[PDB]
Amino acid sequence: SGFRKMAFPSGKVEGCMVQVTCGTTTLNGLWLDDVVYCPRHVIPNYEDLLIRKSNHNFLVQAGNVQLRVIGHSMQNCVLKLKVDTANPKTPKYKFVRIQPGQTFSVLACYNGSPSGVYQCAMRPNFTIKGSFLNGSCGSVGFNIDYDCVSFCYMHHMELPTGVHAGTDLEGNFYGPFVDRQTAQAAGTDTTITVNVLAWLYAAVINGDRWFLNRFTTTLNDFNLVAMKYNYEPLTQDHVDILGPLSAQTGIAVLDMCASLKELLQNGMNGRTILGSALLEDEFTPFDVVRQCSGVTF
Amino acid sequence: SGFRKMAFPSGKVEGCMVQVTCGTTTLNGLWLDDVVYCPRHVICTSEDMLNPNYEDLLIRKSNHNFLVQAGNVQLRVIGHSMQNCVLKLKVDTANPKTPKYKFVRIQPGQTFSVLACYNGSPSGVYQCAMRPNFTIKGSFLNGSCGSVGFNIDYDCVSFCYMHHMELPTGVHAGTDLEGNFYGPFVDRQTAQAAGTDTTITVNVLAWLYAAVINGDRWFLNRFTTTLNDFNLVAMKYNYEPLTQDHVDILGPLSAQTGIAVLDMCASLKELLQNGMNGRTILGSALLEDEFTPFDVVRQCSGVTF
Ligand SMILES: COC(=O)CN(C)S(=O)(=O)N1Cc2ccc(Cl)cc2[C@H](C(=O)Nc2cncc3ccccc23)C1
Ligand SMILES: COC(=O)CN(C)S(=O)(=O)N1Cc2ccc(Cl)cc2[C@H](C(=O)Nc2cncc3ccccc23)C1
Ligand SMILES: [Cl-]
Repeated sequence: SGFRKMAFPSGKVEGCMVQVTCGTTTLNGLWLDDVVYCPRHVIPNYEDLLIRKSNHNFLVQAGNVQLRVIGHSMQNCVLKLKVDTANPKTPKYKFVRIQPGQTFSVLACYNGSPSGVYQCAMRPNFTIKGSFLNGSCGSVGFNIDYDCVSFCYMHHMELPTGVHAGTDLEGNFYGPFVDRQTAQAAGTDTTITVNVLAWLYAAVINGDRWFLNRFTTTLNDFNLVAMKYNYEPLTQDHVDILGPLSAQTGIAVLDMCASLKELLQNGMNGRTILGSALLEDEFTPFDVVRQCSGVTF
Repeated sequence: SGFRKMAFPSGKVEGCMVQVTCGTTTLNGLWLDDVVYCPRHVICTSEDMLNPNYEDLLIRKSNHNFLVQAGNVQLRVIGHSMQNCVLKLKVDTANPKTPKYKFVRIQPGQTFSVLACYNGSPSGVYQCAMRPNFTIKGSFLNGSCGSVGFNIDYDCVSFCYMHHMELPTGVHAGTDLEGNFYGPFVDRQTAQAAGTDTTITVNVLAWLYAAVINGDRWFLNRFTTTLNDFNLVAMKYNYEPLTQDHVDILGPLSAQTGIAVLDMCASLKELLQNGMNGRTILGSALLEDEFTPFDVVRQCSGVTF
């Protein structure tokens, strides 16, 4: 029993964090094999600024050891610093681009040293509600599948509303954001419907069934209601993905949709679901199955 | 900006997790130097749990009855002893990944990270607190026994909890690393239940100060209170009594935000009376009590917004 916001074990990622300095800016880098990946803003016409830099300008620090930069190149908004030493702690890894609604673990770092780990989700507006202070740039987001680390996010900046923006590991931003000081803001956000449904199924698994009712709904009627509450539209793929949870608990996905419809129109009425007075949307259907089965890494 | 429930990086603890097997039972162990620490109930059957005589069960065991597995490598047990509710298995190999560590016993209201394991393999990490009733609201399934609770302030791991059992309400009970249980609990399948739980008042106050640091002051009022009048109100809402030590501990946060501890107590009194009225504080519709004053100073900026 118990349901918590759970992050992946961070150890395979801890062994990759380094500190990157160039002139006045100090931020974090990801050391994989003989290349260090970091945000290009550590150095705007980025190619004009980069052509003026020599390898010895970038000071790379791995623990107490200084690494020697032997080359440099830019890929989109990420800088790739070729170093003389291969990381002996390099894990089996991949660079993956995620979709909004998907979740991941964030290892927050300052000065190349990891300070904390938390779980979060890519919001439909392509921002993340993270916990970052100045010096956190270069912190990475990841998932683990058996022994392989899937790197999906690198932190670049904070928006005026306190939310965060960044790129995949190939330097492409999530969202209509750019890496410079300008007037930019997050768009209106929506609730991840498929995730709230998964979390209602997790509550049923943990013995919380007060919100269940005898009613069902059509997918079209549910989406007409959901659009009125700033909820993301629910697709047939979402319904198929919740299949296992629907068969395990005995509650059909459209049957659970009718419960969510009533929660949106009437509220919780002094009650909580899994210790929460709000409907939670940062657990995917796979996070629910993984936590209520015990998958190890 | 932002405020998340944040756990310590788990890597130093991952390198210590092993699998321990005794007959039909399999749970997790903590391998530090040449000793593996695990719950003593690994020697019990399900029947034994009603009234187990651990000393009688242990005297019948030899070193080769205990199978220890570190990854794909089998460790050889060369000795064994019991310290309270923990079993200490002397092994023939020191853990090369042993970090700088301490065994610390914590007080209720203290927070820590939990590395949940199954079969000596870590599956997840989450942050939690020792409740006033000495239980923890964790996320554990069968096979999680031996999972540990820890804090990593600076570069030293402070082990404070080892998981032993799930109580009937779904909450969890365990011991410090010296085998002494937190709470009036026993490693026995007895009629035992968690006492009535209360809210950690000093933690909710710290979290209200974190919200003020991040720019939210809607909940403040023009009133103050005496400590005695605050506690008379707090007791009525199942809140732990606030002591002079708690007031002293909130000093730094008070001086940083400019809000006196008894003035912040007045806002809490009002929040308990009125509720949130459709509003949230740091993305939460409930008053959060699993962030200590120390966690707030650690996670939040040194400059108020
Ligand atoms: C609060 O002000 C800002 O976030 C923006 N700034 C005015 S700044 O701090 O000077 N600024 C400019 C800027 C412009 C573009 C890019 Cl790609 C990055 C950056 C930086 C940035 O975003 N760094 C931060 C990241 N995460 C978290 C933060 C928390 C606090 C303060 C900087 C944080 C710095
Ligand atoms: C509803 O809870 C249960 O089913 C727990 N039990 C009644 S049990 O599984 O029969 N049980 C009794 C027992 C009594 C004392 C001690 Cl020290 C240990 C143990 C064991 C125990 O507690 N192991 C578990 C630990 N954490 C989490 C769990 C989750 C699920 C299932 C076992 C979990 C086994
Ligand atoms: Cl303590």
